Amino acid sequence: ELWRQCTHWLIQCRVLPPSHRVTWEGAQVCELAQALRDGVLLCQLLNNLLPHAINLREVNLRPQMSQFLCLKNIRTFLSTCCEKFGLKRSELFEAFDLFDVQDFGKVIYTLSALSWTPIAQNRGIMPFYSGLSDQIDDEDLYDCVENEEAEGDEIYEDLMRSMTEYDKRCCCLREIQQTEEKYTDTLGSIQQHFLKPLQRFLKPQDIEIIFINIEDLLRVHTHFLKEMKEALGTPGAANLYQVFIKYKERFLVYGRYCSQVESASKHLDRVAAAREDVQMKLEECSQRANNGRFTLRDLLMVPMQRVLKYHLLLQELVKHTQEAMEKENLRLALDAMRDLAQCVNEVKRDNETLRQITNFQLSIENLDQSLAHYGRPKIDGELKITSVERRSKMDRYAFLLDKALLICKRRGDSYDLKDFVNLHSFQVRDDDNKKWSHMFLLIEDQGYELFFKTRELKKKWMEQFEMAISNIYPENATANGHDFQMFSFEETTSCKACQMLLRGTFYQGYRCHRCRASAHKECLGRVPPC
Ligand SMILES: [Zn+2]
Ligand SMILES: [Zn+2]
Repeated sequence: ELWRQCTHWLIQCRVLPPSHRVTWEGAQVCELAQALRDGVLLCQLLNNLLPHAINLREVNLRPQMSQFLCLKNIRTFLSTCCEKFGLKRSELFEAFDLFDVQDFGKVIYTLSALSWTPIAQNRGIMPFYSGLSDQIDDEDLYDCVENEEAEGDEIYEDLMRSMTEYDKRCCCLREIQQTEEKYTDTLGSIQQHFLKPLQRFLKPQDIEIIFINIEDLLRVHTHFLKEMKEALGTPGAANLYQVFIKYKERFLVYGRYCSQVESASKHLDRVAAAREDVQMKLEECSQRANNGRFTLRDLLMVPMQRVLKYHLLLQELVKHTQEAMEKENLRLALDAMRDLAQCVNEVKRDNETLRQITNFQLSIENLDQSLAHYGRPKIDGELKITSVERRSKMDRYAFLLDKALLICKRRGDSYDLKDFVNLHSFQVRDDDNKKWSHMFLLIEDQGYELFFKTRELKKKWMEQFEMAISNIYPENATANGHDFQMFSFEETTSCKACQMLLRGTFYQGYRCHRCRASAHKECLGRVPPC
């Protein structure tokens, strides 16, 4: 069979893990299409053939809760698929031929075409339905995809590159001191050769973005390193677990950094095209500072990576510290540097969420409010509604967010907002497998029925509606006289119950407008009375 040929080829292209369900005796065609319908493997495929065909910031790496994000991946695929691979528009399928399996036959043709490209074969790899929509009705899946932080992870490992179980431990203690010395003077190189020299050329609105950050990082580490060095020089080196813990809250600036970086850096890149006197000098600063091995972009990615490495270094120092009192202490600093890394990962996720939201906002016409105010996307896709003014099933597109349902009519790539629904006032009420009969009710208890193609779709939406509503009105929200509501804190915040940090940059938790308290959703009832 020809889809079996595709499979094999996709495996040869390192796109499909050779242990995946379309590999097993019995594998249906539908299992292949299931694995391609979010355009992710397809996007990776192109990159495995033409390195850098598609920049990852253009790929929606985990789009399964979103028809919108899957479609954008497939369009990115098809589009670079003709613009960078030769293929003619009569040789590449149309999005829904894939995402709604309206003609998977033509998707397989496109790949075969790809396999015969002067590029596929230029690489050693040999070239090569109706009932689909029904059959259809994944940690494994993305094993072969570049995860989002690999680009930076190599810049970092390049920059840092250089028995018994005491030589093993000491070997680790030297990795910690050396990478730190090297990290610390790297920040210094960025200031001295970049941020200072550049200050003059650029408005304090073009550079002011990066400098306050880098400079604060240089000061913290410059000091960090002094105290790291001392605790190491002293016999044994047991004061070390204390340096890490002492500096944890100081290191929370990495949140602000790993939050503003990606934008001042895209801004730097815009002032690239928009000037010659600039583009020409960030080759100088480069050439001068390190002799052209690293651009300023390259270096701005380094702090995001460095902060994520501390728990890893300590994790290994801990494997080789046999002493009982030693271990339980290093595991304290390890606890602190792992939390640090978890906070930064929270900032990375909210960064991404905000990109998706901006994405929806640019494709939604007749929308007069900022989507960010309505919490985070839960799921978006095609359903059928009737309200109390219609009865004939109206086909509509919906975006669900924590605080709102956007009912819309899709017009190609643009979505017209026909009915914003403020979910503060609504509640979910449930009610033979006939395709499109699976409905539950969305009712205000002082005032729509939603139909889903399949039982599983309905379950997946109803589940999201419940999480959304639970976020609006969590348990104990009104407990002890409080009035807790979702809230995006601007400044680093801790909870008035678990005393630990609210994580992220965007709807980190809840706030009682009355006592000013802040809490995690779970910590809510443990919060001292209003
Ligand atoms: Zn808390
Ligand atoms: Zn209160």
